Amino acid sequence: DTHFPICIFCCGCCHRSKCGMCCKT
Amino acid sequence: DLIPAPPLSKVPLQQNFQDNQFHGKWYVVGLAGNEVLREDKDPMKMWATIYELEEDKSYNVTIVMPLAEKCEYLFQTFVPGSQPGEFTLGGIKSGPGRTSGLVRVVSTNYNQHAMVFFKVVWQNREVFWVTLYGRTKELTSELKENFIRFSKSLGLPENHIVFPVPIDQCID
Ligand SMILES: [Cl-]
Repeated sequence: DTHFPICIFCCGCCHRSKCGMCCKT
Repeated sequence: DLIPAPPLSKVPLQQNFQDNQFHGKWYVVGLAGNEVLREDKDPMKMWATIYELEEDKSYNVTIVMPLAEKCEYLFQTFVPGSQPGEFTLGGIKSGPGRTSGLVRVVSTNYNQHAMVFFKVVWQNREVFWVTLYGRTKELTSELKENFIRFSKSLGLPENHIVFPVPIDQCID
């Protein structure tokens, strides 16, 4: 069924020193 | 190496917070975070956050960032949290396997500057940052030094404190 990815805006998280959308894997 | 999120007692809320005066566009004049470093090979460029106040007192938030080949626009919803000037992301509450966020307007005079604290629960750890917001792209040394001291009081060393480069593209 539909996949609903869980994403948030973060400075850091999936990418150090960058700000953008990070999606939980 | 990991810098823990500070206790919420160390992150004040602006007294008598006026949500209808905090709306509109703010420039990110300063940024500090436990996972943000100054990057001399690719120095952060100034970005902007636009707060639209809704009838239910949430903010619809637009983030404008300058990329090499385009303007990026990202969207969030800040829903009223546990105190005036505190918000959560998308109304999602703290929970033991769960992605969530917090926002706290720490200090502002509405027509010139603000400092805002952000935290998220990301892959079982807490990531936080503080923005120094300006209504213009420049603020006084005095306000920047206050941002530096506040950032340091949250355990952030100096190389985790960034002043994005003023630019015109995307953010005007
Ligand atoms: Cl996406």
